[PDB]
Amino acid sequence: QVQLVQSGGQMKKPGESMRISCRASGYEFIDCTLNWIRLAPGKRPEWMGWLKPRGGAVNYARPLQGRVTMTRDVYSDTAFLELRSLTVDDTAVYFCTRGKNCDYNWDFEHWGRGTPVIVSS
Amino acid sequence: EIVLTQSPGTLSLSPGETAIISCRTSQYGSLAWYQQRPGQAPRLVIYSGSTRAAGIPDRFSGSRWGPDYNLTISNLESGDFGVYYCQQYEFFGQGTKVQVD
Amino acid sequence: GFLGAAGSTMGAASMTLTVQARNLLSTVWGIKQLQARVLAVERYLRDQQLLGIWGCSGKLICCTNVPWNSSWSNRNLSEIWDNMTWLQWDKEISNYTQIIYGLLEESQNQQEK
Amino acid sequence: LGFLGAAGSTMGAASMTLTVQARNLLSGILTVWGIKQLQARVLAVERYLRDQQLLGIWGCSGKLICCTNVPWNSSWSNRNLSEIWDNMTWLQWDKEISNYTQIIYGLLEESQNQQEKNE
Amino acid sequence: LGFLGAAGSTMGAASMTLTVQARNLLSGKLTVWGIKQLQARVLAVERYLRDQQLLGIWGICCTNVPWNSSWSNRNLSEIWDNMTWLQWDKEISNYTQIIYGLLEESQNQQEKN
Amino acid sequence: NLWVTVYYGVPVWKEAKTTLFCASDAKAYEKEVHNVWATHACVPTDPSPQELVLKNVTENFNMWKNDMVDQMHEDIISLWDQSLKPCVKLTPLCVTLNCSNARSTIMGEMKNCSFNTTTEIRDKEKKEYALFYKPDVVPLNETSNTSEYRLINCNTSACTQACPKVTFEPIPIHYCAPAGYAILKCNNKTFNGTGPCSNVSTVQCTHGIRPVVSTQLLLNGSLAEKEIVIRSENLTNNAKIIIVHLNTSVEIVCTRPGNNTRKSVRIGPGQTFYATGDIIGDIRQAHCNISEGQWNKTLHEVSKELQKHFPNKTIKYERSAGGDMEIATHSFNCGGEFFYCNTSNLFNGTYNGTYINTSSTSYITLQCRIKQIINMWQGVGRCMYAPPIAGNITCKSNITGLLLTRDRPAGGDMRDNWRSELYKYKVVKIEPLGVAP
Amino acid sequence: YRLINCNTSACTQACPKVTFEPIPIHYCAPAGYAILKCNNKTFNGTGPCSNVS
Amino acid sequence: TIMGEMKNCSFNTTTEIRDKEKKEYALFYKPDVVPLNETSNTSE
Repeated sequence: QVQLVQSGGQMKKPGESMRISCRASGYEFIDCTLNWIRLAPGKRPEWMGWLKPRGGAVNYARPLQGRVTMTRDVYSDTAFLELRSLTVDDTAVYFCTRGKNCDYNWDFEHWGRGTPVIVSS
Repeated sequence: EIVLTQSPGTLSLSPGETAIISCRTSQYGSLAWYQQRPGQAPRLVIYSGSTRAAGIPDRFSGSRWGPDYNLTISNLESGDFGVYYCQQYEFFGQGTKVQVD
Repeated sequence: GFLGAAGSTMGAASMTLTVQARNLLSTVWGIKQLQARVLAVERYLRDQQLLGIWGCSGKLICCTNVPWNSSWSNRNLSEIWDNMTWLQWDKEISNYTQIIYGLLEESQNQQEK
Repeated sequence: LGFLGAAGSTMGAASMTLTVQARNLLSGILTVWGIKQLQARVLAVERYLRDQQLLGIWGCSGKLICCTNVPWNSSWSNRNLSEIWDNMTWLQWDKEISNYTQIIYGLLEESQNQQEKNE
Repeated sequence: LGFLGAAGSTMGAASMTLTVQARNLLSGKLTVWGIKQLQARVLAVERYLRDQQLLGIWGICCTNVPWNSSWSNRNLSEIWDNMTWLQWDKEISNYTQIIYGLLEESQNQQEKN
Repeated sequence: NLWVTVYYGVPVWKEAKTTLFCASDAKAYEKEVHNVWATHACVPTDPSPQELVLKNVTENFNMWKNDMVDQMHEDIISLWDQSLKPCVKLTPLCVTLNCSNARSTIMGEMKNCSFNTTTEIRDKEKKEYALFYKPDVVPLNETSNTSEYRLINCNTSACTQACPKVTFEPIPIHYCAPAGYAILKCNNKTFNGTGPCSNVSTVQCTHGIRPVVSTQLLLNGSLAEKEIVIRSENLTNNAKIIIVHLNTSVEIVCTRPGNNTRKSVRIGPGQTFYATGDIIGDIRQAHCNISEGQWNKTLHEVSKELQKHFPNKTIKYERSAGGDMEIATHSFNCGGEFFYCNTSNLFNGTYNGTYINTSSTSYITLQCRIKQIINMWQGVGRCMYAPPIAGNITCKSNITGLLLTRDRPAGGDMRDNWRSELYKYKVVKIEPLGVAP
Repeated sequence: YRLINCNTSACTQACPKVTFEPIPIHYCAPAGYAILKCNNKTFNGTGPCSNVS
Repeated sequence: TIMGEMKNCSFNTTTEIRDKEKKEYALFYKPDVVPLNETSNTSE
């Protein structure tokens, strides 16, 4: 069964490096494009990350230039999200996701366990 | 720039009612809808403006051609409470929630 | 040139049917030509076979003993003769397709009684 | 499969089911193991081509019946019309004439050439 | 092999035996070596199909193309009695594409009907 | 009341899909002299002269939904794989290497390596003295001293040598319809990627597209005949690829100095490795020359073309997004050896002073890098090795198209890069029977 | 000493059941082709032949 | 009764580096393995 498994969250100090890993369980990871989004209480949720894992194509949203990075390891079938210079506003649940079909690269089908990010201000 | 204004912000309805949520776009595209229960992963509900997604009953329906899209949820089951998000491929809005009256 | 007939109505095309039939006939990596050759030969053989089954081989057009019905088409002589480009008529009759297939077998057999 | 229905019947019933048998005879519906289908396709196509060719050599294509111009000998089968037409079933008659197979194969290339002395 | 006997004879005797040539013309794990028998059979079948196709497009056969004497002025008796097939075949072979063509038009003039 | 008939030879169409087969010229054993991509099995000679314009032929085209490009890609990858099938396997090389930098900006890039190897006698060992590029060697665990290295591949997969005579630049190869099929070519110059086409022509066989290989740019291609052309699935669907097809070419030349020399290295009975033996010259690393500020002019035209389709969001340009090295850098295989170049200088600058300005000053330079080991087709695990070539290697090419995303140069797909060429064409089959009054 | 081959190339063994003397093997024309045999015993390597079978 | 059927085996094996060696700790069923000549100790 296709499934997205998320690692544990992080409860670290602001102004720190933050890292998350998500594995596409039970699927050919190389072929389909994953994505990252944010969900928080009462927040206009936001699109974070792109990853076409075959060639490792990447692009970033407007607020995330430079700060946000991710990469992939095809052998591990795991996408590694990593944020630089953590801040209080980054507090949100993060989902590694997928679209209904691997034809268009958008995220409205699959969702992980929602590993949370908490900023110990 | 919110180019998807869900309205009304929230609805307080008893079980079995028919909930209606409007979403207004201004750019050509696909209006799908999300739903997540409190503390649970989201699920696709409506796709392509009117079509139900997989595993979604006939309770949910949608429309229309034009800039305004009207989600409808007949026979409100309490499990369908929680937040919703109007969405299409490159667009989703602020989100709206349904609760007990 | 037969594609030139595609870009014209029925009457002009009627004088150029033969050339289409003429052209219709003809590193393990390179072995894939055999499939194309076999399938083209099979399509041609299906054509000749089915021409046989109408009792209408040799002749390109044949007086074959089934009638027409207004349900399959009501549009008249003049429209189909002059104005009508081939693909549109082919699509219109293709709405029927299999029903406008069938019966000529027993008509071949009627003349074969 | 209806053409085999005539195999289970006498001559007259098979007289109309000739075409349905003819239709299906031509075609039907790491792993390099599967290309033997091409052998089968080639062999079936060759058998069909042999049939059409041989029909050509009688000068009797298009038709399934043709007024071929040769003697007949009772030595091959002396039995009367009614038995061979009414009571008979195809496999038995085919077996009976099969004894004379090459005794009922041969000439009619020359018969075609005979009426082709003026064609 | 009898048809080659007609090859060693003039037009008259060979006219009696053209059919035998047509009869013979059709047919007669680790070792993937021998697979090219298949494509050889395919090519032979394609040659036969080309023969039948050309026969079809023409509609022995009372056809209607004329014959300019420039291609050959030699009289009736020569190309019945004296003439061995290879010589006359070579003689007309000089005009090959000059004498390939209008049988399709001979079909077309009767396709006017 | 008018009664039934059968046409034969009806000129109509059905949008069928089938396996195309190509035609290509050939002159010798390796498809003209040497081969990678060509295949004489696709027969000579060019049957493209069969062409015809057709009246009133309105037909739809869709390059995004084209399928024969996929079959052609399958053909290329299968051919490339079976070409490398007989070549040597470099498994024995993966032994510990005691290494250092060069002997004496500069080719300190080179890592000198010495290692043990077996002779033709299976039980006898000898030392070696070899040179390798830095990115093609991984140091062992840093708990041990970093002087020890290994080949990158053997932690994951095997290796294979590239045969010497199997080396070839892309040939123009024509894709030809089989019997019963035909190729429809749209001729309207303003083709919008998909839709009806009115000046449609038909050919027995199509243009001789070259199987060119390059990342982030299209080079040695066929220019457009209108002005610079834009094609996209849907522009407002921002996160999808946009392709740009140039109407005028731009020249790029790539070189590395030095009379570099290779040496064969016997490794077991019946095969030899080709290590780089020495570098002889100033050997300033792999700089490439761009045709002066003609790029400065061309970006103006591209910006205007983009601005035509969209409201006034001011157009500008940016470095590669990042990701893997092959996506980070423009790549190509002109000299046999593979080249990679940081394309930051191409996309820097935003303002009209260098985007509505034109002049000819001096060739723009790109920092570049050389590599041997490569997973050829965009990371798929055909891990193979290319040998070095003698010195004074040089290349020349004409740039013809670009790849972009929407709201940066894109990475792209080589299948997509060829699909950018095959938009002209479409496949169809014949249906020769019908009826009338 | 050493084996001669390994300075130049590899080696292979001959399988035991793969052993065979020259068999008379015929060569047959495919359909549409024919084989022409000259019978003149004085054949001079090339030229016309009269008793062709 | 119990997995005395199973035999614990330890052995030398090569790493990805062709010349280096490491020991292992593996399990195999009895019928899938055979002891060497009994003149040597049967533990091998």
